[PDB]
Amino acid sequence: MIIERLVGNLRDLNPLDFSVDYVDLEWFETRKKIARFKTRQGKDIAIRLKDAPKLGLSQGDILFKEEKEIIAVNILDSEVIHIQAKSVAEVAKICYEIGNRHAALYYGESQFEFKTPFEKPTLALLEKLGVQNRVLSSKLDSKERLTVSM
Amino acid sequence: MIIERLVGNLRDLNPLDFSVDYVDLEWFETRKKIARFKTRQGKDIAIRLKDAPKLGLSQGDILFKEEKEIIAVNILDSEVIHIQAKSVAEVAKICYEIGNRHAALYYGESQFEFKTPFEKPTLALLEKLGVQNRVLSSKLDSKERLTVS
Ligand SMILES: [Cl-]
Repeated sequence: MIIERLVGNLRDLNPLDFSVDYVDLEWFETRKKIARFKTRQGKDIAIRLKDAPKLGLSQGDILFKEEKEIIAVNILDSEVIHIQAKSVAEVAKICYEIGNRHAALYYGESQFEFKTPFEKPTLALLEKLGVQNRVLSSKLDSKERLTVSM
Repeated sequence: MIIERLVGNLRDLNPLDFSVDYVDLEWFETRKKIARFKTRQGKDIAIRLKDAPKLGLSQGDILFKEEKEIIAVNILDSEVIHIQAKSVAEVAKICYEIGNRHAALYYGESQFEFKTPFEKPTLALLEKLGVQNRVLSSKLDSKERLTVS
């Protein structure tokens, strides 16, 4: 089946009212408009999206919704550097240095927290700046991404 | 003789018996240790700075101080984009986008204000981000500069 339009996002509804099948996406594939998947329940599903969200596909974005069945997007965990800034000035320094390296950056759960894909030089940079950071397996959700130019 | 050492800053001086001649620098000429200038009064000077401030010369830095004559730095006012963030999330976006373009960035007067030299590309980019911005004539003082690494 080939889907051409998203139908919103699981946060807009009560998911327990529905059987939710997922398609698994890598964080770095979320900006694809044309792709094919096998859902976790083995359904053949493709996308050829006319107008995708500019941030890319987010967690819970709904590809298909009929009666009580949903096919929704899950973004796969990846190795992630989590950043804990301690001041507004630090937030500025960090984002500026990370932008200079052109590394992807995402907002974290709090206004002083950020996430970036694990890369050795990124790690080195933060350690160099003396910024508190953690390496974990986590989701890089498109809707949290800081835009390259948008 | 070649000026090899800074002699402090006007902020810390006692001026009663000191007339000041200025060297007028552009914001982009403050970082180099080696340079020559002509003072506002027409004096030729050359520097080759031993233990230069990391960020560069700043407003009021004293290059020469003898007889009772001082030569000190004035950074010329230039066309500057002033950015006023309204949230921490807005600071992060601003600084990340400017960083991405490798444009110069300076701390403003408050934790949410930031300055960058005016360039059309940077202004277009800030307008699209939807952040409060305006261009004024101001000084980009080296000590407010954010650095790379
Ligand atoms: Cl001036």
